[PDB]
Amino acid sequence: SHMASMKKKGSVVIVGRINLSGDTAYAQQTRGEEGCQETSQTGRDKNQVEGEVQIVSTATQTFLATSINGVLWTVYHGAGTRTIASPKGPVTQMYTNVDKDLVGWQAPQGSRSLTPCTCGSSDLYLVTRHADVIPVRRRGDSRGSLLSPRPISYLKGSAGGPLLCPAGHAVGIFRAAVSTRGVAKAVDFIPVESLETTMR
Ligand SMILES: [Zn+2]
Repeated sequence: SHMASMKKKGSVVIVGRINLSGDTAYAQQTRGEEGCQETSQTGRDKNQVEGEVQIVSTATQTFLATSINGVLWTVYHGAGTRTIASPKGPVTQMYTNVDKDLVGWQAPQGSRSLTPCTCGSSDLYLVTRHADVIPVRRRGDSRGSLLSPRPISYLKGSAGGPLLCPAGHAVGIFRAAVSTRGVAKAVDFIPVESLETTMR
């Protein structure tokens, strides 16, 4: 029948991480293609999570997700209303705000959260899905300009990753880049204060 053939969106699946806990930033893959697809449909992810920044996938996109204050956050435009796969099965979103382009799930067992920035610094660092650390000058609440031009393609799939202050604390969640002729000049991000307001 038409109803009995209706498919369900899978879960978001954690497929790697950006390791920032050492002296070197680098990407790690923890699941390959077949395993990602299976885990998406069951919603059951056996892998132990570690770290603050996850690399996540849906069937159509790969992007990032960042743990701050006990919630793993990402962009709505990547995750939609999807559950995330976990050891206990699919986990429903704790927070969803399309107007902020923000979703959040309870942070997975084994993950750690970044500490929100208290130092007020306007010199930020964007962490990409390829573990590139890109200096960004903050221009106000939710914006920053790149210190050096990069092609907009270098930032593809980094939505949901962190903007960190010089100390490595969280200032915000990367959402979108502004470009001209394919060259990224500025970023838009969801500030940590806005996450906290969502939580309150
Ligand atoms: Zn700071």
